[PDB]
Amino acid sequence: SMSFTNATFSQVLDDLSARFILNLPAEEQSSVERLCFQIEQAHWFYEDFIRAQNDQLPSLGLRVFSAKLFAHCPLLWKWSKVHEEAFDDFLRYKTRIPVRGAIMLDMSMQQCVLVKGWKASSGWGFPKGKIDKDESDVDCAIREVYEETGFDCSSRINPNEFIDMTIRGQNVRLYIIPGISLDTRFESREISKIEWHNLMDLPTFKKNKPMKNKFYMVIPFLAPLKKWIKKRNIAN
Amino acid sequence: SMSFTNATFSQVLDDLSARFILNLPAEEQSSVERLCFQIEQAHWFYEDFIRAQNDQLPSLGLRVFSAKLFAHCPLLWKWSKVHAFDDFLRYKTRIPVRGAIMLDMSMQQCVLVKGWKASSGWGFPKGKIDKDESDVDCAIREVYEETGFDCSSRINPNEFIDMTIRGQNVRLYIIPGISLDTRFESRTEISKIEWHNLMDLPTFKKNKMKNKFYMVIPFLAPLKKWIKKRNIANN
Amino acid sequence: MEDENILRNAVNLQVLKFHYPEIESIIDIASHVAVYQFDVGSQKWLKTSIEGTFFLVKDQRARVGYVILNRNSPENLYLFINHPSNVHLVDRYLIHRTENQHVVGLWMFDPNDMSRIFNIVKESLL
Amino acid sequence: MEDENILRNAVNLQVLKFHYPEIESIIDIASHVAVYQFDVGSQKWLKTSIEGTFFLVKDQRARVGYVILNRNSPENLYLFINHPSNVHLVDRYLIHRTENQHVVGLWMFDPNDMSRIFNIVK
Amino acid sequence: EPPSPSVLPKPPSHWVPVSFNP
Amino acid sequence: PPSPSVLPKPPSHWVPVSFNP
Repeated sequence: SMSFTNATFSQVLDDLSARFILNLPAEEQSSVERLCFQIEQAHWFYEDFIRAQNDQLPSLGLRVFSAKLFAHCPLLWKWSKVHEEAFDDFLRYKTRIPVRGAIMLDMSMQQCVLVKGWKASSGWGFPKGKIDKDESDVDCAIREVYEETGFDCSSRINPNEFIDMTIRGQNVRLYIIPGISLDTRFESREISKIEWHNLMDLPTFKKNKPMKNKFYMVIPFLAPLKKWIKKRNIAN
Repeated sequence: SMSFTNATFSQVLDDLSARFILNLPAEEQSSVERLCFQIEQAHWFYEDFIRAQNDQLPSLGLRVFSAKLFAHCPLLWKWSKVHAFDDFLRYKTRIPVRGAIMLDMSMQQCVLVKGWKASSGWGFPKGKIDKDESDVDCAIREVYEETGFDCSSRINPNEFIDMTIRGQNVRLYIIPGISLDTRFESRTEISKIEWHNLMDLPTFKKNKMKNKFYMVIPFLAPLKKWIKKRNIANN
Repeated sequence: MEDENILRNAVNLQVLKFHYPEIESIIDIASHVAVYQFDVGSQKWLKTSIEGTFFLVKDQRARVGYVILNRNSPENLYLFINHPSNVHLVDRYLIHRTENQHVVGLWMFDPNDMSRIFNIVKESLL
Repeated sequence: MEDENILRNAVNLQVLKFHYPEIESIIDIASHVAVYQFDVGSQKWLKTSIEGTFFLVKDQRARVGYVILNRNSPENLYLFINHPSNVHLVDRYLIHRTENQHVVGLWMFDPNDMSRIFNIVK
Repeated sequence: EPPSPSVLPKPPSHWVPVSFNP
Repeated sequence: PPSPSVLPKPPSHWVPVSFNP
């Protein structure tokens, strides 16, 4: 889409407020938990879609974005100081579903492995999944990478190199694994395709660049990933 | 379809003749290889599709059916004569394809695979033989790659059904005693693997298109006979 | 309080007019609806990736239509209703034959919204 | 020899009349054609599993149509042509807008068959 | 939470266009 | 049997528009 390419930040807050918050049934509006659900959905919508159309919009933490949204909408101002206190305690301290995955980079750290599902609405994304019971984070990442890409990363995954992100009510952690050979043959055991994507071709990675593709939960990680690659290059 | 449910054998020969041979281009109408190819295609069309619909039509060997089709249309004689296409049919080396028919403990169900396409029908796991590969090894390889089941410990090299169909020399080894609890997966192309009751397959029982099948009906007549032997041996 | 609804509708209309300039006013609103499409080749109903708030709007040209602000993707749904025979209420669903002969099925999460919106559409096309 | 063609056309007509009784005569024949369909949802061309001999026929109602005897499956293709403006000849493909407003693509294995059949349809 | 598209009722007959020859 | 990818575009007035514009 192009609907937000020329939108101001205030217009974006208006769109998100009408899209996610304003028109809920009163039962949903009174509940703190439902309201957090909607704000998280709007936050993920902002990061994953709206920021892609316009990189002049800044990436915001869930707490900062939720604060700006609370200030923007006068209807939301019905919430009291004590109730915004307790609400921010819930959002900040809400237990979210843990999902773990990997960002697999080539030897030159210029391309990454992405997977796409069967549906036309299914977009490209990092291999990742929801953690099982009594499963460790690293084991969850290795398991999901094996199930989706068929690549065994247990000998190359680094438990101390990962990107944490709280988005769409999920605690996402993606372990960064560089040095993967482009000759790697990938196969799954429900994945439409596994492919290498150039990092600069991905939306918002380059400084000023235009290319229509659909991605899911990829744009939020590109700034930390870019930083990480710059540091690793600086070491080498 | 139902277009052949009320056709006589001669009408079937008419349909097959118009469908596969009569309107070939003059360029390739002279070639023995192409004409034999067309007759084989008509044979497979007859066995796999037309026989499924209601008929007294019998399963026919490639050459016997080729003989009846040959007699029906005089143009084929004129066409075929003035070129040893007969020796060609009799002695043509055809591509070997190998597979297995896997039966349960009671010998009432068989394992079939279906591809992704809507036109893709159910069929026995089988495939084209590789170079310098033995027949049994090829069958084991294809069954493992398509169904994820390793059958090398139960296949019997002396129990198989041979069929010459669609320009292919098909051999399907009969493997009974497979447990219904077997978990299948495809190492490939293969959309699904499923157990089918033999009586549910078309033409198996003495009387009588919900599902589509490919190269399954021709083997049902020998398979039935084979099963009838083993049960009588064990009862 | 009444003023809350005036401010709410004002912001709603500002957003819809941001996406669709020809929109003039909001006739009614449904909280949560799901959009299905009937596929002619499959001969079955399919679920579309469009979900969210339902806005029954009128545009400048007095045309009656609806915008659905998608909660799953930036692709909203904007369809017009031109003839009373092209909208039917079957069971708990509203089936609509669009201008391009497509068949859409609308499922309201609130059953009462279905009845109210359908009857106001009938009153809108007369 | 001429008699062979009379026998060919006679048998052809007997088969076509066996599947579709309303057929009256065969205007022309194309050796090998492939059928494609355009899907409105996909906005793209798709290949259909219908292949075989193409018969340009006239039926009882003087309508011009074609039957394609599928060499891959028992389902054949029988479509009518109602308006010369509903048939377009593409550099090497034939596009036809059917009675149900479907978009069909015919690819003839012989290009001369393509040209001759299009002009005889006109 | 939304129902599966299998439970949706059948549209009016004239609204469905038939796809091909039987 | 050419692949349907090499096929050209059908005529516009005969071509129907796909669902949402």
